Amino acid sequence: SMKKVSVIMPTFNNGEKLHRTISSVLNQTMKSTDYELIIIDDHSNDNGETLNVIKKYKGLVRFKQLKKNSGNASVPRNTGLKMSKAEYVFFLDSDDLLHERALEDLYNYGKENNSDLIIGKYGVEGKGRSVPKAIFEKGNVAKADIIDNSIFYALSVLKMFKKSVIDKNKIKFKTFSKTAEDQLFTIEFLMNSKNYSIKTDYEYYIVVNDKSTGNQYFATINEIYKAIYKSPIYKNQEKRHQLAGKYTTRLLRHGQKKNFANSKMKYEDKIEWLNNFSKTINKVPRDSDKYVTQIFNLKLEAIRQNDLLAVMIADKLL
Amino acid sequence: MKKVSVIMPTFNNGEKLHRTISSVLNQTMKSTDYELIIIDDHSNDNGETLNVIKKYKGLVRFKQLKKNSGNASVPRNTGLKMSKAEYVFFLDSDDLLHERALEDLYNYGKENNSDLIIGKYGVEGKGRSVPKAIFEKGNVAKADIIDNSIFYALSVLKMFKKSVIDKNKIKFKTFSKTAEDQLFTIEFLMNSKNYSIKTDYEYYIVVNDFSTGNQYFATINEIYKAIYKSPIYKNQEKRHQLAGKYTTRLLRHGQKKNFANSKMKYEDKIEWLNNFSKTINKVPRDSDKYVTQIFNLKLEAIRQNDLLAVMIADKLL
Amino acid sequence: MKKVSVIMPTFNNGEKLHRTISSVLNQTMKSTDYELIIIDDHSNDNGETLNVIKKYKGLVRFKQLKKNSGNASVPRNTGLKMSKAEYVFFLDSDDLLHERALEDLYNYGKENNSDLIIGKYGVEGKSVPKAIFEKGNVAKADIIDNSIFYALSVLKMFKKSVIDKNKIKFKTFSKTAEDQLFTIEFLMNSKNYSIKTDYEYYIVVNTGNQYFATINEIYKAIYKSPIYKNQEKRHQLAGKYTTRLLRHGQKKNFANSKMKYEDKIEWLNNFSKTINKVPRDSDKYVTQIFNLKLEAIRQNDLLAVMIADKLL
Ligand SMILES: O=P(O)(O)OC[C@H](O)[C@H](O)[C@H](O)COP(=O)(O)OC[C@H](O)[C@H](O)[C@H](O)COP(=O)(O)OC[C@@H](O)[C@@H](O)[C@@H](O)CO
Ligand SMILES: O=P(O)(O)OC[C@H](O)[C@H](O)[C@H](O)COP(=O)(O)OC[C@H](O)[C@H](O)[C@H](O)COP(=O)(O)OC[C@@H](O)[C@@H](O)[C@@H](O)CO
Ligand SMILES: O=P(O)(O)OC[C@H](O)[C@H](O)[C@H](O)COP(=O)(O)OC[C@H](O)[C@H](O)[C@H](O)COP(=O)(O)OC[C@@H](O)[C@@H](O)[C@@H](O)CO
Ligand SMILES: [Cl-]
Ligand SMILES: [Cl-]
Ligand SMILES: [Cl-]
Ligand SMILES: [Cl-]
Ligand SMILES: [Cl-]
Ligand SMILES: [Cl-]
Ligand SMILES: [Mg+2]
Repeated sequence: SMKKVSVIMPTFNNGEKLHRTISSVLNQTMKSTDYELIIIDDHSNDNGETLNVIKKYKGLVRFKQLKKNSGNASVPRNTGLKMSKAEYVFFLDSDDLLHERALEDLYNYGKENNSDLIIGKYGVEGKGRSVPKAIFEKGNVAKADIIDNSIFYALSVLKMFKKSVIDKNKIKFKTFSKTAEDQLFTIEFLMNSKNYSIKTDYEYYIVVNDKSTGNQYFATINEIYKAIYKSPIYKNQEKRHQLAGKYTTRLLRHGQKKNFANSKMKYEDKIEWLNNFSKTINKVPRDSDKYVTQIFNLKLEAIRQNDLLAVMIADKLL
Repeated sequence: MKKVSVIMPTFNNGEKLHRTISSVLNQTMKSTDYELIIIDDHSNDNGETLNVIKKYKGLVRFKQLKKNSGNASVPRNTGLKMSKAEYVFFLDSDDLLHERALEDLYNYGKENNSDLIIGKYGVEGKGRSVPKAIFEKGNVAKADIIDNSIFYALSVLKMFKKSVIDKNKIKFKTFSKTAEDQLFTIEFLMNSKNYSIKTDYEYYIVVNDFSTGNQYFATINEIYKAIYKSPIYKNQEKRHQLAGKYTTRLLRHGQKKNFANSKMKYEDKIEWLNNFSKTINKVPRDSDKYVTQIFNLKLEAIRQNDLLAVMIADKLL
Repeated sequence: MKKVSVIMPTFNNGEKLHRTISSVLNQTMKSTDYELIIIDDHSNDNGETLNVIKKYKGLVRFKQLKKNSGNASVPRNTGLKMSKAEYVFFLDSDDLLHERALEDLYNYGKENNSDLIIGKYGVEGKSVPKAIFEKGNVAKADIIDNSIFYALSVLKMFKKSVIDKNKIKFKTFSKTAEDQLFTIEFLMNSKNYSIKTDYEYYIVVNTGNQYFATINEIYKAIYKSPIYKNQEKRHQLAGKYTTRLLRHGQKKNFANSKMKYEDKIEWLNNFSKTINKVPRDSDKYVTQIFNLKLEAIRQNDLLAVMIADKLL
C-alpha cells in the first residue's frame, strides 16, 4: 500500500526536454507500483508547452499545478513532500536524468543499512553546474561520516531521504532566500539523522547543463550554523565546533561570491555584503576556527573583523 | 600667419643650446612658414646662455623674463601670448628635432584636421623615459585616448592647434613644479577630438644629461576636474573610463609611487597619503572598475587613507 | 680578594650536576684565585641534587633558599651579595666550562681593562650566538659592529665593581629575558668589552604583561645610558634591539599561531604599548624587511601583523 520511493520534480517552462527526464524516471528496474513521480509545475507560462509534455503521462504520474510562480524550487518541493506518504523521497531537477537502476540500487542499499540518507554518484553532461567528486572516491560506504566522506561538499537534495525523519522533525524547504535553501534542507536532515550511505556502482544521477546585498543568503547561512549547534544527534559542543569549522571551510572554498572583495562590485555593495557575512560568522563560536583549514586563517579573521582591505589582501595571498 | 611656432624656455643651458637651436633652424619646412620663440627664465650663468642666443639674433624671436619663475609654465605662457601661428610645438632646451619634424607633423595634422599631432620620441642616455606603446600601431590619423595609450604620453612635446588653446583659454598653471605639462595636455585633450600619431621617424629626441604633496595633488585634482567637465567627452560613463585610465597611469608612473615602503619619515608618509586620499576621494568610485585590476587593493588602500594597507599593496605588486 | 666568583643556581639537577661542578673545579686557574658559589633554589627531588652538592663540601660555597623563587634571578642576586671577587661568571647548572675558561678570560680582561669578557660558546644537542665570534679575538668590541645585542646571556665574565657601583640586580618582573635586561644594564653602564674565541670556553648542554615590562626596561636602560649619551646613538642601539626582538623574541610568530584570539590581542596590546614608548627615530635603524611588521605592531593591528608574517 505504502510506496518505497516518491520522486519529487518541480517544473517551470522546461518544454520538450522534460520528455527525456520523465522517461528516465518511468524506465526504472524498480517495480513501477513500488514508486511514484510527483510533478509540481510552478505555473509554467510557455504557451502550454510544458503542460502538454506532462499531459502525455497523465495516469503514470501524480501532478499538481501551483496558481502562481513561487520563483524557487522550495514551494514546489514542499508541495511534493505533503503529497508523498512513501518510505523515501528523491528530489529530481526537471532537466536531469536518473540511471535505470537508481531507485532500486539506492533503496536496496538504504534498506540493507537502515540508512536515513543514500547518496548516488553524480555524472554530468556539458559545462556549467559542477558535481561533487571527493564523496565518491572511497567507493561504497554503508555508514558514512560527514567530515571523513566530504558530505559538506555534496549538500544538494538530489539524494534519497527517509520520509519519517522529514515528518518527525517537520523539515521543510525555507523561502527567505533564492540560493542555498537545498544546503539548509540537507544540513537540517544530516543534523537530525545518523545513518548515511554512499553508492558509487553507477552514475545514478546525471546533472544535464544546457546585485544581491546578501541579507537573504547570509540569513540561510545563519540557519545552517543554527542547525549544527542545535543538533540532537551531534550534542557534544566540541563536535559542533568541528562541524561548524568544516562548513566554514566549504563556505570559503565554494560560497556565493567567494571573491567579492577584489571584484568589480560597487564599494557600497561590498560593505553591505561583508557586513552580513561578518554579522553571521560572529554568531559562530571562535572555538570552531581551529577546525577551519589553516590557509583560510587570515581570510576568516578578516571577515570576523569586518575589514574589507584585509579580505582583499587575504584573497591576493590565497 | 605662420604654420608653426616652436616655443623653447631656457635657463642656464650654456653651449649645449647650439645643438637644440640648430635642430629647429635645420627643418625641411620652408623657413618662412615657422618661427622659434626663445623665452629665457632669467639665466644667471655669467651670460653664457644669453651669449649662445645672441648668435641667432634676427633668426629667432627672443624674450628675457625679469625674474626666474622656477618652472617652465611662465616661459611657455609667454611663448603662447607671442605666437599667432596655426600650431605651436613646445621644445625643451636640451632636446633635438628631426629635420622632417615640423613638415611631416604639420602636413599629417592639416590632412587629418588634427587638433594634436604626436611624433615618435627617441631618447639619448638614461634618465627621463619616453612613451613606446602609443607608437606601436604605426601612423594613426584619428587616435583614441584609451586604445592608443595617450594618457601614457602627456608631455607637451607635441604639435597643438593654437585655436583650441585660445578659444578655451588653456594656460600652464603654477600650482606645482611637477605635472603642470600633464594638466595642460589633459585640458587640451578634453577640449578637442582629432588626435594624430606619426611614427615614420624619431621626430623628437629627449636628451638626458646631469614634498608634502599639497601642490602636486592640487594639480592631480585639476586633471580629474578637466575629465569630468569635458565638453567633448560628455557621457558620464566615458568620463569614468577616462578617469580610471588616468588613475592607472598615476599608480604606474606618479611622483613617489613607492612612498609607503620608502625611507620617508612616518609623519611625511601620513601627510602625503592624506593629500592623495583627499584627492582620490573626490573621484567617483564608478571609475574604479576601469582601473587595471592589479591596482585594485592599492587604490582602495589610498581611498581608505590606510598606510599599512598601501605598504602591503606595494609588497604584493 | 678572589679573581673570579662563579655563580651557579641549581634546581632538581640531580646526578648531571657532577659534570658541571667538575668542569669548574678542573680549571688551569690557581684553585685559590677563584670560588664556585652554588645557590640551590629549594630543590625538592628527594635530596638527589643536595646529595651531589654535599660531595664537594669544603671545595664550594653553598646557600639553600628557603622557597623556590621560580626563576634564576633570586639565586643569582644571592650569589652577587656573597661574592667579593674582581669578576663574576654566571654558569647554568647543566653547562660545562673549558679547563682554560677562567684563566684565559680573566687574563684577557685584565690585559684590556675589560668590564665584560665574552668567551666563544659551544653547544651539545638540539642554539648559541655565532656572529659575535666571527672576527676572532676583539680587545675593545662595539655593541653594533660585534653583534653583542645577539649575545645577551649572562654566561660571561662581568667586572663586579660596575655591578656594585650601579647597583645592577636581576629583576623578577618575568620568568624570561631577565638575563638580557641585566647584560643590557651592564653594557649601558660600561665601555670596555672583550671577545675571546681561542676555544669553546662555555658549552651549553641541551604572561606578556610581565615579558613586555622587561622589554620596556631594556629600552629605558638604553635611553638613560650615561655611557651612550648621544640621542642619535640611543636611537641606533634601540633600533638594533628592535631588530633582535623581531628576529629572536619570545612568541615572534604569535599572530598566525594556534594561540586563542583573545590572548593574541592581549599579547599584541602589550607589545604595541611597549614599542610606542620607543621613539620612531629608532625605526630607521631597524632592518628594512621588518618595516611592515614593526609598523603593524605600532598600529596595534593583529591582521597587519598576520599579513606581515605571511610576507616574511
Ligand atoms: O581538506 P579541505 O576540507 O580544506 O578541502 C576539501 C577537499 O579538498 C574537497 O575534496 C574539495 O573541496 C573538492 O570537493 P569536490 O570536488 O568533491 O566538490 C565540489 C563542490 O563541493 C561542488 O561542486 C559545489 O560546492 C556544489 O555544492 P553542493 O554541496 O553539491 O550544493 C550546493 C548548491 O546546490 C547550491 O546550494 C549552492 O551552490 C548555492 O550557492
Ligand atoms: O594601462 P594598462 O594597465 O592596460 O597597461 C599599460 C601598458 O603596460 C603600457 O604599454 C605601458 O604602461 C605604457 O607605458 P610606455 O611603455 O608607453 O611608456 C610611457 C610612460 O608613461 C613614460 O615612460 C612616462 O611614465 C610618461 O611620461 P610623460 O607622459 O611623458 O609625462 C610628462 C612628464 O614629463 C611629466 O608630466 C612628469 O615627469 C611629471 O611627473
Ligand atoms: O638584521 P641584522 O643585520 O641586525 O643581523 C641579523 C643577522 O642574522 C645576525 O648575524 C644574526 O641574527 C646573529 O644571530 P646568531 O647566529 O649570532 O645567534 C642567534 C641568536 O642570537 C641566538 O639563537 C639567541 O637569540 C641567543 O639569545 P641570547 O642573546 O643568548 O638571550 C638569552 C636567552 O637565554 C634568553 O634571554 C631568551 O630565551 C629570551 O627569550
Ligand atoms: Cl563527522
Ligand atoms: Cl542575498
Ligand atoms: Cl540569529
Ligand atoms: Cl556528538
Ligand atoms: Cl553557497
Ligand atoms: Cl610641470
Ligand atoms: Mg588592515
